[PDB]
Amino acid sequence: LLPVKYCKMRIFSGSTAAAPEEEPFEVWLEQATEIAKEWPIPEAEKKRWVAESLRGPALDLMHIVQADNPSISVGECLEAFKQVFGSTESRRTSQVKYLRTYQQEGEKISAYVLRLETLLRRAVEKRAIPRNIADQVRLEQVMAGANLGNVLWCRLQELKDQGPLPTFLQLMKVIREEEE
Amino acid sequence: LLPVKYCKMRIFSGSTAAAPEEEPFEVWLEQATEIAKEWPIPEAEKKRWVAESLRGPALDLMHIVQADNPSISVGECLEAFKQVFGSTESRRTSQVKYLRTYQQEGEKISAYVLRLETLLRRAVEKRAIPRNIADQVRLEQVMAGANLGNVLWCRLQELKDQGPLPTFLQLMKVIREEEE
Amino acid sequence: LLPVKYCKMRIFSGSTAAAPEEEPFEVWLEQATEIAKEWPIPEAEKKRWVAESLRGPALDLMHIVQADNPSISVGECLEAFKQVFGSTESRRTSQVKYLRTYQQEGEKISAYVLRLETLLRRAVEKRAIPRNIADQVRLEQVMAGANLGNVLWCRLQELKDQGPLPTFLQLMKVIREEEE
Repeated sequence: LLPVKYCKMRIFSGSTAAAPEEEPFEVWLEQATEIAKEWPIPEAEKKRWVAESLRGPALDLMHIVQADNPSISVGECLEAFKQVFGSTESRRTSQVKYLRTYQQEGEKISAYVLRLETLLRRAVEKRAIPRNIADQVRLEQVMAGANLGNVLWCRLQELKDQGPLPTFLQLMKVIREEEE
Repeated sequence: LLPVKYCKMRIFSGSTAAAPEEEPFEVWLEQATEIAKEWPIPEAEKKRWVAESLRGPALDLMHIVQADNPSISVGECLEAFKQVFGSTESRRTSQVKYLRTYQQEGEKISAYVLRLETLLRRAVEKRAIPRNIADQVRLEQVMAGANLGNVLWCRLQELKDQGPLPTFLQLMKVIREEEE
Repeated sequence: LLPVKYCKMRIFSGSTAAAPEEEPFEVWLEQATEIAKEWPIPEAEKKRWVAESLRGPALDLMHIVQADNPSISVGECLEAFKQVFGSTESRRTSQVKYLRTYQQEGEKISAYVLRLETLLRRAVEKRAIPRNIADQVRLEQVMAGANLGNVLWCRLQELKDQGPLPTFLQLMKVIREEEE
């Protein structure tokens, strides 16, 4: 009889021309694995609740996969989705895509350093960057790739020379304080 | 028979078109209160020595106030002067006139920060600014209101982060050392 | 029967229009004094080995000096060379030639500060600068005489206020780290 808290299913589609409602695949797989492993419901409704989150090309893959094997488990479907849509980067290509990444022509700089920190985690999980130098490659890649103002650059240059280097949180604090 | 030194009387007139010889009223009252309280001679001599420091519109007020009551004391005259010329500012208007005060189009920044400190003392005696944040509002109002850049901005922004904040004297030293 | 690693003789000529192969006189005298004092052979071999390092006007002086006194020692020849080519500076002129020395129109600033330290040593040898202020006159002459801006100016300005002043080596390290 009360109001009820609806909550939005995370939609995925796999098109490059993605709509604003649609996630990157790595986020969708974190939902689909919950439906696969954690929910208690039988496999026939797991399949449906996975399928009801898909749209466009990604839904076509679910149809292809199920039609080519009607006995398939949801776990084996998610292996097919990992194989088609999961990112195939190597140690070489993840270092390159990280180091190639500069501040975009429309970005404010505090968005750039936050965007950049996700690529560092991507590269560290590939073992393409050692954890013990992550701070160095943060400051260096920010200072290489950002459109820095002089008064920020002095404070970043000081911090690079300081001895103990910034956390990502402190680097964001310093950059945010110069966004004005 | 020796040389002799006449330390000059502080002249006041109350006109907006004040001549270079003429004090702000708040300074003249500090002289007139000396002649009122401290000097030993009778009220008739005090009246004349007060009047001899007044000129133009402020002298006209002394004539009005005396003519409407010849029995008046010099102390009671200075209450009339406080009422007509003494600064009428409220708590808000002292903060607003402080925060509105930017570096003038012909000022060097080393003059501006000293001009500005007098307005802070004005606002503190109104209890409009808490004494314990005076240093913050110095650095902030300097950095907001002055025409500085780059090399000086770095040292001031550094000092804002340094822990214990500058005295007015040290802030003046830093700004003067960049006037060159 | 083996390769031999012969090392080039330091040629000197004393012309203002010096060729790229030719040393300044102070470096040549440091070789000629070795041939005078340290080599074992007689004066008649010393004279020839000194003369074989000279060219043009400096060789003409060796001929003049020997012809006007064939009894002369190699040491007394080098006294004639010190008298004709050795620099005749004074406390006044060495301070001026140092403080007048700015960064050249084609120089990198890291080359300029190294050139500048040689002039400081020149001045200290004439007692024209006290050794205990050499650090101040480095930072001040760099900051006055270089072409500078932005992050390096801020770092140099900080270092002037830092307490213990830079060595020349550290001042070079700082300037080189901003040459990029």
